[PDB]
Amino acid sequence: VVIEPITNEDLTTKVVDGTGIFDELMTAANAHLSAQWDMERITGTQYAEV
Amino acid sequence: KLSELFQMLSVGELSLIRTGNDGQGIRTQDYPKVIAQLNAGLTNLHARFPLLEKEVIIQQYEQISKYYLRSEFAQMNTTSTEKYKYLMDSPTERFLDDVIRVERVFDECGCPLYLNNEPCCGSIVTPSFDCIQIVYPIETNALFVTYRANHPKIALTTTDLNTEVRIPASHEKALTYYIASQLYSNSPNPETAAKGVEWSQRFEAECTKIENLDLDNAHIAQTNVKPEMRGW
Repeated sequence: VVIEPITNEDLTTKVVDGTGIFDELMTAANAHLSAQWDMERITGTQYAEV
Repeated sequence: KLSELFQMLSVGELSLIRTGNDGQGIRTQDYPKVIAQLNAGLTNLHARFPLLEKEVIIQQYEQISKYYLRSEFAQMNTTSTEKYKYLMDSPTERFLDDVIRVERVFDECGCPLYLNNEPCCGSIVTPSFDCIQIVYPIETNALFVTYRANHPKIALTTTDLNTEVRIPASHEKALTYYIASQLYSNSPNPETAAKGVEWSQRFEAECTKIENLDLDNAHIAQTNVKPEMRGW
C-alpha cells in the first residue's frame, strides 16, 4: 500500500463545501440539519445556532 | 370541503405535531381524530353563534303527551320501526338530530306559545334535554317548534373528502384554532399544554372579534313596541 502524508489540506480546505475531513463532517451535520429544517421544525436562527 | 380543511390543518396549524404528518396531508388513519374534534368545534360555533336556525313540525297524537326530538320518530326516516312518527320532516328539512336549543314554539295557525312557563297552564314545557311535553294534545293539531340547529354530524368513519363543511370563511380560522387547541391540549407536557392554552385564548379572541363585528347579524336591535303594549 502507498501511504500519503497528512497535510493541512486533508483536514480543512478553507471552504464551506471543502474536501477535507472537517469540511465533510460539517456537510454531513448540515445534511441532517437541512433535513429537519425542510419540515419547518426549526427557524433559521436556531438552524445557525445549532 | 373537508379536503380543504384537512389540507389547511396539515400545513400551517397542525404542522409541528404528529397528526399533521409534517405538512403532507392528514393520514387516512387519523381521520376519526380530526373529525371528532371538528364535530366539537362546529357544535361550539353553532351554539355560540346563530349559524343555522331551523323549524320542525310535530304532529300531535291523542295518546302521546311527551314528544322526543329524535330521528327515530321522523316521517322521512324509514329505517325505524316506531308505530307513530310524529316528527314531520321533508326532503328539504330533514331533522338530523341537529338540535342545540329549543327557542320558540308556535301552533299550526302560527300563534306563538309560551315555553317553560309555569303560571300559564297552556304552555309547552320541556322535561328533558330532547323532549317536548304537551299536557293537552289534540289529534287534529301540529306543533311548529323552532330551534337553533347544529351542523349535520360528520361520522367518525367518514372517508369521502367531498363532504362540505358549511361555515363562513370568517369562522374558518376560529374553527381551525379550536381544532388546534383541542388536539394540542391532550398531552400533559407543560410546553405543549402552554401552546394548547394559547390556541384556546386565540380561539376565544377570534370569537370575541366576530361578536364585536357581528358578522352573522346576531346582535341586531329591534323596533321598540313597549309604548304600544303599555297603552301610550
